[PDB]
Amino acid sequence: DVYVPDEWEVAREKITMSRELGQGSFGMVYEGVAKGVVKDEPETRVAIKTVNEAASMRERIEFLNEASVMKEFNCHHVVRLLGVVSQGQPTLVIMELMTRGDLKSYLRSLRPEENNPVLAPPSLSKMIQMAGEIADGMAYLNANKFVHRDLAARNCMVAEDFTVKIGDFGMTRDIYETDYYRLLPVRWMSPESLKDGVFTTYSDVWSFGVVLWEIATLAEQPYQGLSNEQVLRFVMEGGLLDKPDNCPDMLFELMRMCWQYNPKMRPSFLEIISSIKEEMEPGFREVSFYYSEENK
Ligand SMILES: C[C@@]1(C(=O)Nc2ccc(F)nc2)CCCN1c1nc(Nc2cc(C3CC3)n[nH]2)c2cccn2n1
Repeated sequence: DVYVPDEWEVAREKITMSRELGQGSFGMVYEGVAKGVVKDEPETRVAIKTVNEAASMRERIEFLNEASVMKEFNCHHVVRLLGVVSQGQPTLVIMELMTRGDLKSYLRSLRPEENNPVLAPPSLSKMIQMAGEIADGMAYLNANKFVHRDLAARNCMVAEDFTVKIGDFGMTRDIYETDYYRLLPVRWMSPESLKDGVFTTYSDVWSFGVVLWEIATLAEQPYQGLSNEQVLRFVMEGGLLDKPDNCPDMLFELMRMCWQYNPKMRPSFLEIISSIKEEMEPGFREVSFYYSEENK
């Protein structure tokens, strides 16, 4: 209850709303341009989250406080919060623009459609690059004392230059209702989370393993031939996802490491990056949390 304006407050005149991106939790999200949000840059392509005209003051306050969690993060592999327009209406939250949408949407767009030629499935190098970027964003969140609880391809975003980042929170779907069971994302959950409802960085690692499986299958439904109730029993009884068709053993071995029944036996996000750092683009050493002074 109640929102206090801070240093993140940006004047309304600096914001220009253009094309629609999609429906958000509190209202329509638009793309556009912003002045003075990235230092003194006069024109930065941004994503603008809005609150619907018919919403109450409680809903506007809820939107601002929920979005304010992003203020604590400064990572190249996590979607950035750039500004907040709380003074007057429409209520706005300025975000970093990710032109290629969510990773699940991007992976499904790569699937072959009839007769016309198609691009070959993403190469191991391209899959490892995505893996290291997701793991870096997650290693940053864990170091900042956060547990994601909903790590999935649908909750990862793809930038113009194809860089994958940890997406904005609660901005999931609205076309992925099937990925949840009543509330909880059962097909992405660790055996311990399905048992006691407790989530840790170890359960986030389990979910990361499922993200790798999504990349290798081009966002197929995990445990496809099983219902939500069957998934619960299968995973809790020690069941695992099958090795995807044409998936290199190197990528599947990493999935198996994430899928260890004992949460303490799973590798950390830092341990995951360490095993694949040699395969990352040279630029990773300059932009990642892994190589920054913050990782100590
Ligand atoms: C606007 C919205 C979104 O916020 N997606 C989304 C999904 C998961 C996640 F983790 N973060 C954002 C809602 C549903 C569709 N969508 C979206 N967003 C895009 N881009 C986008 C969203 C954001 C944060 C402001 C929210 N930055 N950039 C985008 C590019 C191409 C298609 N889309 N579609």
